[PDB]
Amino acid sequence: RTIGRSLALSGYVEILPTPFLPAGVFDLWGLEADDSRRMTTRVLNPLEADRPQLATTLLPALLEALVRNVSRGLVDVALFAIAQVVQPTEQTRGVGLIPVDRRPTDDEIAMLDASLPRQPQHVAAVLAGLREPRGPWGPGRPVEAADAFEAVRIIARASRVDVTLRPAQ
Amino acid sequence: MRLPYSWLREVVAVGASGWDVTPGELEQTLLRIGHEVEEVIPLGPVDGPVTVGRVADIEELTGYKKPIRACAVDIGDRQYREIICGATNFAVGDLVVVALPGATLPGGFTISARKAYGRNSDGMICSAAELNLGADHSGILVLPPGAAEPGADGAGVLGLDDVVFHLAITPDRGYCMSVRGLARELACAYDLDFVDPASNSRVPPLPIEGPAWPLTVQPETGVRRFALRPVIGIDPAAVSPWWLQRRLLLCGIRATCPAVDVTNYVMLELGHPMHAHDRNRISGTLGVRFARSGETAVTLDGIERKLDTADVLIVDDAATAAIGGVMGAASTEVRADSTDVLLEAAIWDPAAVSRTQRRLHLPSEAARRYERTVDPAISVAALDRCARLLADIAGGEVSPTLTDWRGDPPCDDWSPPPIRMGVDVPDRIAGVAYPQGTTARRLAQIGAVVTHDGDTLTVTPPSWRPDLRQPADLVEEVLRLEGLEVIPSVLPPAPAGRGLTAGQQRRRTIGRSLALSGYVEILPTPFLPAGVFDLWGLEADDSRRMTTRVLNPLEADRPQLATTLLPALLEALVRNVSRGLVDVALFAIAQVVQPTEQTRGVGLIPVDRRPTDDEIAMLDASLPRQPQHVAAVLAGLREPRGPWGPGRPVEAADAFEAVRIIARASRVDVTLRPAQYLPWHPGRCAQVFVGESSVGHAGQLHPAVIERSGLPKGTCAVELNLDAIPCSAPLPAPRVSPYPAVFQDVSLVVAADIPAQAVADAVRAGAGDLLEDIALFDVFTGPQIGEHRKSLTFALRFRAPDRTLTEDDASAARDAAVQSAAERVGAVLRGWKL
Amino acid sequence: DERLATLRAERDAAVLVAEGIDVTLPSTRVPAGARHPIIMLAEHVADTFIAMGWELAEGPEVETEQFNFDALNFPADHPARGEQDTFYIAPEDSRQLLRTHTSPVQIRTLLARELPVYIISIGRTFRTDELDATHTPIFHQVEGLAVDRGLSMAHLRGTLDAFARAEFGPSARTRIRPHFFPFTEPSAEVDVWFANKIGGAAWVEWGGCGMVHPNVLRATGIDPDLYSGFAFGMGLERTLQFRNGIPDMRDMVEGDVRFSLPFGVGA
Amino acid sequence: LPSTRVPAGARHPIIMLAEHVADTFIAMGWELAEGPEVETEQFNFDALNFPADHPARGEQDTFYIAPEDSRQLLRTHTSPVQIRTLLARELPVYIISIGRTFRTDELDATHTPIFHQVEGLAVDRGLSMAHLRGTLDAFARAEFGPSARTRIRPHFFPFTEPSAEVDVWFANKIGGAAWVEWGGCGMVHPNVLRA
Repeated sequence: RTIGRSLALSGYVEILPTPFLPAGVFDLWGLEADDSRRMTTRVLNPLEADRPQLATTLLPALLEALVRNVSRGLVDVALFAIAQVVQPTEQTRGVGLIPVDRRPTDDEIAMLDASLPRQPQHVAAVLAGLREPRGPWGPGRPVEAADAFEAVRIIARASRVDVTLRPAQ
Repeated sequence: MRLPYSWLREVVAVGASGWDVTPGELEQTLLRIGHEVEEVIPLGPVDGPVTVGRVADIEELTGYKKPIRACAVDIGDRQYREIICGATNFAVGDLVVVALPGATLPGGFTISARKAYGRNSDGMICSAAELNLGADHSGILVLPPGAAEPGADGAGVLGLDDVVFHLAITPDRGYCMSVRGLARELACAYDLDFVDPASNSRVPPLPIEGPAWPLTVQPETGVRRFALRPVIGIDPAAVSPWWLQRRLLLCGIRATCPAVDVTNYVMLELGHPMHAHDRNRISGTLGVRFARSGETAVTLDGIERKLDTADVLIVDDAATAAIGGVMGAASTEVRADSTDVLLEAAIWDPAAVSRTQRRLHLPSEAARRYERTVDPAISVAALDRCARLLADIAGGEVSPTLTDWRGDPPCDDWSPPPIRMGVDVPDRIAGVAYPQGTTARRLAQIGAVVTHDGDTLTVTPPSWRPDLRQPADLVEEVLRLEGLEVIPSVLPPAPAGRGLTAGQQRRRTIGRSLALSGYVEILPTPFLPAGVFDLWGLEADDSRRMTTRVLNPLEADRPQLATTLLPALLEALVRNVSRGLVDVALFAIAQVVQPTEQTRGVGLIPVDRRPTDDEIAMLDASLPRQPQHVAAVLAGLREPRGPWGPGRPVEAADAFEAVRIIARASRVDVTLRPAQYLPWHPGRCAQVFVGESSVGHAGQLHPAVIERSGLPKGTCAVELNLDAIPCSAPLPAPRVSPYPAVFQDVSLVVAADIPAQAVADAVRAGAGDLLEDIALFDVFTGPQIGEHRKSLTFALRFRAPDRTLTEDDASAARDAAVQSAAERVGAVLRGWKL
Repeated sequence: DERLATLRAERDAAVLVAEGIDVTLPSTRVPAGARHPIIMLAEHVADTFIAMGWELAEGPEVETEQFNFDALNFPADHPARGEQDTFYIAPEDSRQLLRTHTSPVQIRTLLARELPVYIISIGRTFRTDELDATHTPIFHQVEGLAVDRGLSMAHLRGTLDAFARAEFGPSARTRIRPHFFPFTEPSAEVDVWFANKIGGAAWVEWGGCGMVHPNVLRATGIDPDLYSGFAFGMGLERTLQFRNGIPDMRDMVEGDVRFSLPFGVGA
Repeated sequence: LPSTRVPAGARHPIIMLAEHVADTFIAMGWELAEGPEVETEQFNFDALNFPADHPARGEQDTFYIAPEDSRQLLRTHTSPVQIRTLLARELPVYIISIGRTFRTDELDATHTPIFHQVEGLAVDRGLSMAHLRGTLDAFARAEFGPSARTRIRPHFFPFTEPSAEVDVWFANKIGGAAWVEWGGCGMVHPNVLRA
């Protein structure tokens, strides 16, 4: 809740991300073939045959909504989302049926839990166009990478933790 | 109240002999049943040569600052040591207490033979402080003649294995302001038999053959008993035995002479204050009466009191003897030459004494007990106890005369009314099933008369317990004696709550919203600064000046309550600035106090019924208006310095943006209109309307207010009356058209005096639904458009709900909007673009 | 000197008008954003049940078939378990799916905690409906479950009516009409009396409910002869549509900034 | 590089403590009530069973509104808000009142004349001290940790009978878990109910 208030006040508009990735998004990003994000849990009956993989990252859905606002003339946008991703640890292994006339054992639960992919909560955000709009005060400030670092510091302040930023490729 | 464990133990021991307990245990039993032990002082320990000495010779040492004494002291076995001492409260022949070389005093002090002031000193003479026996007063401890021979072991004679419990008794428990009361409490806790130290077996009644002194009593004074007995022919040079001077000292009371000491002693033993009058200094009849307007008495301490017509007095034909229940007077005070004593044993009216003692600032040992009600049934027993003891010490005789006024008509039974309670009501309230008969045994232990009647107890409490008046009172007795620790921890079924209210949510959201934008909340003081409104230059009839005033502030110059929150906000701003925090933005959310008339108070409403709806509305209307306000100040920078650039100093626009933040948080729309209003700057002050109601102001502060107030240049401020911002709960349903949009930029020229929002509204009005968004870009002045005009460039975004807007369709809407601004604010088209 | 400071005054006072400013200028250089309206609906629902002593539970969206169906008393060949109604995780017969309701979270909760259990589970669920103005394949649902001694349908209605009053007004009530759910027995559908508008107070289908099925209790080691229970579930996009009058669900999910901003910040 | 061009502010810590207390009791089914700080003597004292000449009612312990004997004061506890609440609502009543109160203590490192207090009041059929301890222990656990408990020791308040003082077991630190005096409590006095 506090991450949501804190981002919203700073100008971000929450979207509800789709979990179904775009087609070939990672080929668009140029991710290496062994890039962990490519290891996706796949849906077996999507409503779009070209979009059957579940999101291992929230930027695809965020970027999709950003494209929509931009194509409708809303070029100065900052979106954010707070939702789980689906990162699987092996090939889809399913556990067989457990009798329903008794409750499952603590072990049968841990095995059921271990059979499902990792599903951590993520927060994510995108920005484009202006970050400060035009006005009598001056021409405005286009979005810059510094604004995405400041998004980090907003979430960190909201989470009451301290972060460090280190260069990275 | 201080008292020492030995005495407390002695009195419990009468009825449970061999009783004894560690101090730690006692402390814990006292807390467990209701008595706060502020402090436990075991009498500081001594080791080695600390013995009684007799002063045999004093030599006044001249030439120094103080008067100094080189004293020969008989220390036993015909051994005489010289000792240096600075005090003066002792003479040749007095038993003192000496710490000789090799001794160790409390606090880790070793005594050694030390040369001082020109002579050798083999130790020193002690004060009761230095022994950790009693309070430090000036000079050393002197023992009554015959307390001990020289050489006697100090630790034994002083009784330093004693411990002094220092208790903070609660006002409902006055009866525990004595060894009598606490003894009974301890006997109740430990299920011991109790001998009452005021019972006849322990104080046999003295004879009663005639009145001891003439006495008139005006009964509307509140006196419930007034007894006198005389003791004649007492040695005025007699002093009190060591045991009695000691227990006074441990209890906090300095001894003076047997007449006074005996009353203070019996006050501590039984809780009934006493006083001693020099009978030969009484002129004629003793009178109890109210004081008259402007009357005066000088009390024992020789200080003149200005009396009040509600102060009960004791007078005689000559003058005043006693401010009853508070302090005797000089006129009948016992003095050095007093041979014949008349002893006062009275019961005053609790509320009377409380009133009087608070007014005169005389919280005497007598007053504090009478405030909390003294057991009226024991006055003669305390008077008799106190008379025998005086004769016994100072060697007079106790006349068999006795006066004993007990009201008109006389009261012969001091027991309170009986209280009537179900046998298991204590069990309910505690949530515990106590073993059968518990409730009856405990009410018997405190001294009540318990009679059974099926499932319904009839309980007559005893005379020293005027606090036991309903079953709730009886419950607390049972529950505290069994222990509160035995009560379980059961969560109750609480019903479906509705949670927070809209206004409660709105204050939270205003707080989050401002805090995120950089504001730091303060807790505003409600007490205004001195003359703040004279600083602001508010007209004399300025409503803010009409302040509810506090009658006893902690700062005599700051007694008015805030009708506005800016004073406290500005005060905190000054504090941050004076500590080097020049770039600040503070805010507060708190009520103000705006009164509607002169302070009118409503009189008392009976508490045995609930007040009427009308009595509530009258009570509510009697109080000032107290609306919730939100307010904020800003100074210095608003954006700080960094690699991005030099920063942006606070400007009035930032205070308007504070308004828009609170409004967004409140989910209402506001309009800002120019206004002149102090303490704001006249050219930079906006009034805030929700719809057509004023909700407050915002802008930069007046430069002259800033200057007189020692505020930072450019300070901005904002105050809104939250009670004036209505509830809103929108259920929006936004029309989100996907069709493409047309972007056009139009420039309008208008008179400089026209507000930008007027031109925007006119453009919106003329353009209609197609206009999706309008936003002000530029504001340009120059000669070629006219010295008093200005050019507003607006950015317009048109979008249709069902079609791809043509670009003629758009310019239709543009032309329509331009025409509307022409008709409403006289705009002239400068030009347009895309 | 009678008039040295009287024009020295009006000198100073027209300096103050020389530095006047157009107080109506825009001041917002950090435009406000918006938490999404569904999340704020979920927020307001959550607080409504917290305020009644309930707690919220969360869980995975990709979820074992053990907990989505079998523990919730769906037969082994129930229609919902085909590739028509439910998203399934490859490969075929891997007993893994996108959950079609948040009830498994309540099973997980009944396994983990001591009874009594009063739990809300509010989260994203998944059915295979095509996205049109009144259906979304990715929707957010609010489900309750209360298990305790002596619970009855009357308590179900009590909670339902309390819930309705907080989300709709003190004028709001619920009615229940028998229906069928594998999770519950008896089972009803909950219509709500939305007085405040709709253009004219009428009943509206809100969600479903029922007493929790004995078999759900055995599948979680709870004696049905000692404890009973009730449950309910209302879909959030459904509730937003019909309360606010939002003709087109696509607006809720397409992430247009114009849909969200008018709802405000959500702070 | 630093990126924060809009420095973060702060809600005051007392308000956030009040916030966290409020939510703790909301989560248990309670509600919050508010009321005036300048308040009739009817509701501060007489309705709360303070005798007509009680020490607290002198210019020593309580701020009074001019002029003398105008039966108006700065409230010295939030209990009147609960009286007002008991007048206005139907029973049962489970109410928290959290607000600014006023006593005449000089401002030093352990006293403030303007302080913020949290008071509860629960009136219902069959309530007992055991329910008082239940609520107290729940309250303590939320503000201090699951390791926290309360103990009650008899005392005296005019508002309550019996009356106790509440110490809390603050395990999480203090440099070494020890009991600490937290507040007071008690069963509400019959006379407050008649009034």
